[PDB]
Amino acid sequence: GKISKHWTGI
Amino acid sequence: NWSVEDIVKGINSNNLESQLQATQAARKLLSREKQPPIDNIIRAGLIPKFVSFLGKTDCSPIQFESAWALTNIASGTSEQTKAVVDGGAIPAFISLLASPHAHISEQAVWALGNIAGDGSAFRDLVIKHGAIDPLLALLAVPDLSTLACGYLRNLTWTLSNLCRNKNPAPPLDAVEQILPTLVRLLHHNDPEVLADSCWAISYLTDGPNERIEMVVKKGVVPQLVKLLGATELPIVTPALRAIGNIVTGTDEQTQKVIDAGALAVFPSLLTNPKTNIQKEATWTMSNITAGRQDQIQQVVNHGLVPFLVGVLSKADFKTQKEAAWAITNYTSGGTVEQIVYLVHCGIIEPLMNLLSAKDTKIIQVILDAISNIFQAAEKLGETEKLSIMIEECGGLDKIEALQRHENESVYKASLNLIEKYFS
Repeated sequence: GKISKHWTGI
Repeated sequence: NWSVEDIVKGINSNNLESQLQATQAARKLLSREKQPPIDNIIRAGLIPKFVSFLGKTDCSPIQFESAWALTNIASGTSEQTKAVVDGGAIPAFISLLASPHAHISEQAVWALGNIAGDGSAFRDLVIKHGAIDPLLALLAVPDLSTLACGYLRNLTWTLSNLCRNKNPAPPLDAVEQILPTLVRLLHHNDPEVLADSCWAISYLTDGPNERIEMVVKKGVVPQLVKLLGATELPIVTPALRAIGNIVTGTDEQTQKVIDAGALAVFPSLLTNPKTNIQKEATWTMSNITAGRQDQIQQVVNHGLVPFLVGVLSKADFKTQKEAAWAITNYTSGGTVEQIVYLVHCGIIEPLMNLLSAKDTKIIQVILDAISNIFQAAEKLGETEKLSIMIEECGGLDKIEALQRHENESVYKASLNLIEKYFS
């Protein structure tokens, strides 16, 4: 249905 | 990890760089696992600012950060997704699709996927804003294999959401424009792409015969049947669903499934350890036995009757319920010979044992199979011979006690069975 993203970071 | 208050400050500064640092900080907050403060970011009035940053072509980093930030907000409840859309995010995201920056284009894909995924209204609004041409252009290469894996999965998943809900179903011309690409994806080697591709097809086939037809005309049944026997549950599940939906259509459509060799896969499907697979395999079988006598004969030739007998004997109650339907359909449209064969396979005992079920619905389906079976015996004058088998197993009782029942149809058929073949 729905999906969020989460990582990276500078 | 900044506070929402500090993020507001950075975004409100008229400093592009300060805004960039505050947006990234917002993205990281909305990335937490422990309940992201989505509602606070929304109440703070940040969405319009984020949508605004999507148009800053000269600062791709803030396009990325804000796209990402918006994507996670759009991944929330309908109220939250609605907030993004209300902020004008749709046309802004479609414009990003053609970004020279893959990571930015990818976020736009992802964002639209969540927006469209909220329901048919948002799905159609995304289509009305013209998201389809740009999306399809991204997969416009000779061989899908040259695309970055993660990127291909995102597009597939987003296209899948454009195929999804049923009130109303996706626009017909939108489905036609999408099908060719969707079919290429259905033939791709990535296990995840294959899964979402199958979900998309399973959605397109959940509807009127006309809908099933446009998918069947693309020659996808053979690939579906192949995927039907994959080793990964994530692929099998949606493939079986798509197959299941197709056999609800015309007998001509069901025949395409049988010709593709689907039946040879059912011995393992009907005994699959996964309760859900078993239940949908039996459901699929009930819509196949509801076909013509020559299709019921195909069920027989592949040796699937003993398997139906088995499921009806031991399985989750919901699987057994579909089994009853399958037997009732089989008994209803089959020849006398096919029905006799059913009895020789041992359908009576397990069918009797289910008359004790506490579910009025399955009792009506079964008494119906019994009527059907006797009607066949009548043409063989062997009525009396069956009327004993049903006593043997101890069914003469259940149909007896079913006289003194409560739901009309039941004791109507119950009694009708007593006075006519028994007492």
